[PDB]
Amino acid sequence: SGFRKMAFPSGKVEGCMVQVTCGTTTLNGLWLDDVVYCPRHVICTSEDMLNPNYEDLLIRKSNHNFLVQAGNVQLRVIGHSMQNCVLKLKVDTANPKTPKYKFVRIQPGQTFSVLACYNGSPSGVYQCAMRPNFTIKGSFLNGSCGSVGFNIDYDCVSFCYMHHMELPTGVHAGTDLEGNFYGPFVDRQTAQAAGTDTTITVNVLAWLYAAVINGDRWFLNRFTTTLNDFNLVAMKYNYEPLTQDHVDILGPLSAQTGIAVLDMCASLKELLQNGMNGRTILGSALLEDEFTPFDVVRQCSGVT
Amino acid sequence: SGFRKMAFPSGKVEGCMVQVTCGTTTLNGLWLDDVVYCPRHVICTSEDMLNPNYEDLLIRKSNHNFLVQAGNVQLRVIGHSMQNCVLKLKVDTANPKTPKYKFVRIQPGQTFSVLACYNGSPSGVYQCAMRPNFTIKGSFLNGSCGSVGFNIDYDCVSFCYMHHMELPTGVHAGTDLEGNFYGPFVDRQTAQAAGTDTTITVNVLAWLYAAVINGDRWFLNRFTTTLNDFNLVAMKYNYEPLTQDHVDILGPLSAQTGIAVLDMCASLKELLQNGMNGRTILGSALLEDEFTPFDVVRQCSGVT
Repeated sequence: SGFRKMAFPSGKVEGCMVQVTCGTTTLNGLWLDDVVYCPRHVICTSEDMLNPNYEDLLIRKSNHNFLVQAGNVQLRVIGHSMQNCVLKLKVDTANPKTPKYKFVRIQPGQTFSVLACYNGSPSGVYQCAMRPNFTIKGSFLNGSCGSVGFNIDYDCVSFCYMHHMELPTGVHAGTDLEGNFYGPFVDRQTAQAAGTDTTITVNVLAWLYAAVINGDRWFLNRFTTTLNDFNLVAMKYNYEPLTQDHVDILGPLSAQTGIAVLDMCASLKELLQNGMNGRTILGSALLEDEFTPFDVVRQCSGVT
Repeated sequence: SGFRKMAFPSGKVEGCMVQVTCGTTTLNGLWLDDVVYCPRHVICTSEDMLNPNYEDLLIRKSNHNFLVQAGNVQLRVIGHSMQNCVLKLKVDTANPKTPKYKFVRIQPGQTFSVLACYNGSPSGVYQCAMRPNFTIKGSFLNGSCGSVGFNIDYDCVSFCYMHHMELPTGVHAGTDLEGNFYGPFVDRQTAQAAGTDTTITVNVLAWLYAAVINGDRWFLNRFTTTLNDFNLVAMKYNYEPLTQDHVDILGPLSAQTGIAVLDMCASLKELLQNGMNGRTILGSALLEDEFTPFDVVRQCSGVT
C-alpha cells in the first residue's frame, strides 16, 4: 500500500534525447528514427521573438545551420521542415534506440511524465497533469525546451508534450508532437497568462477511491447526494462541475470498492463544506487532483 | 522556474533489475557485475516467517533452488551467500549494462529516488525521503521487494535502499545494499511500527529558499529570531530542533538569496504560529520537507 505521485520509468525516452543548436540558442530535441523534433523557436535569436516571421527565418537557414549532438557524436542534418510550432530535422542516422511510439494529443485532466533535460541530457523525471487552463505545473529552466512528456503502454511510448515556454505565474505551456499548442498559447511575446486553475473533480474522486483502497475510510458516510446537489457545492471551492461522463469513468473504481460514485460525491461534498480537520487522507492534508482513474488502478493493481 | 518533487532518470537502474524466484516466492533482484542482490526473505515460505532461522533455511538450499530471469533469459546461479538481510547470488554472466556504482548508507532527512518494480520489470519512479523514524513513504505492493532506492552523481549510481517490508500505517522499511536495515526494523513478524514522524526542519527551510528563488517572497519579514527562540516554537508543531549543523548546510542557499538563515527561521516561526492564510508557497498550501538543501540547488541551478 501507500500512494505516491509516480512517473513512468524514463529509460526508453532517455535514449531519444539529443542536443540541438542553432546560432546561440541551445535546447533539446527528440530523436526518433531519422528525424529530430524540437521547438521551432530554436531558429530565433534573442531579438527575433518581437515579431517573428518563422517562415522567413527558416527560409534563410540551411541544413548546416542546425547542429545536433547525441552524446559525444555530431549527427549530420540532411533536411529540415516545419510543422506548426515544431521543427523536424532529418538526420543521416536512425536512432538505434528508437522505441515503439505514438504521437498523441491528450485532454485536460489527463496526466503524463516529464523528462526534464538540459544540453540534450536527462536531468529529472516528474508527473504532471494537463490543467483545465491548458498549462502544466512543471519545473523548467533555460535550456529545457524540447523536453517531452509521455505515457507508456507496455513497450509503446505515447509522446504527448514538448516544452516551449513559461508563463508569468511559473507554470508552463507547450505543444503536442505535431507542434500544436495546448490551449490558446503561442510561441510569441504577447501578454499571455494562465487563467484560473480549476480543480479536476473526477481526479479528486479517483484519489478518494485510492484512499479507500489503502484503508482510509473515515470520510465515508451512509448518506448519498445528487449530481445536481453536488455540483451546487462544486461551483464554490472552484471545482469542475461533475458530468455524467466523469461519473462513467469512475465506474470501475466504484465497483472495486463497493462505494457508489454519488456516495463518494457526498463524502467529497462534506469535505469541501466542513474542511479537513487538520486531517490526513493518504497522508496529505490537501485533496490531490493529479491522478486519473486509470492512474489509480495502475498504481494499486496494474503495476503488479 | 517552478519546483516539483523530481526523481533521477531511471534508465541506468532499469538495466539492473532482474526477477528472483525461490519456491513460490517471486520478487526483484539487483544485477551488478556477476552478482544479484535481493532480500533474504525470498527463501521463506508463507509460514517460515514465524520464527525464521535464516541460517538453517539457507543451508538447506542449493544454487538450483534460485531462479533468476533477466527479461526473457534465465541466468544460471553458480553461488550464493548471505550478508545481513540481503542474499547475494553469483551468476555466470556479468550484467553488460552494469553502471558505475557505489553502495551508500544515507542519514535521516536525506532523499533518494525509488524505482518500483514487479516481476523484475520497472513500473514507476518517485522521490522519497528517509524519515526521522527511519521509514519511507513509499508505494509498494506484493512482489515489489528488491526494488531499490538510489541517487545519481554524474554517471555514478549510489544505491542506498532495498525494499523489504510494509508497516501497519502504510509506510515502508528496508536495508542498505549491505543488508543492514534502516532503523530498528527487522525481517521478522514482530510488533514493529513507525514512530512519530517529525518534520525535517532543515528541509522545510531549504524549500522556503526554493520559494524565494522562484519569486515567492511574501512570507519574508525584516525581524530576525534566535536559534533558541525558534526551537521553542519548533518543539510544538512537531519540528526537529534546528542544530548548528543544520544552519551550516543552509549556508549556500542563504548566500545565494541574501536571506540570513535566522531570518528564514523567523519567517518559518511566523508561518507555524499564525498558519498559512489558505495561502500557497510554490503552489502548495502545506510546507514541504522532502527536499534537501542539495536538492534545491540541483533543481534550481545544477540541472542546467
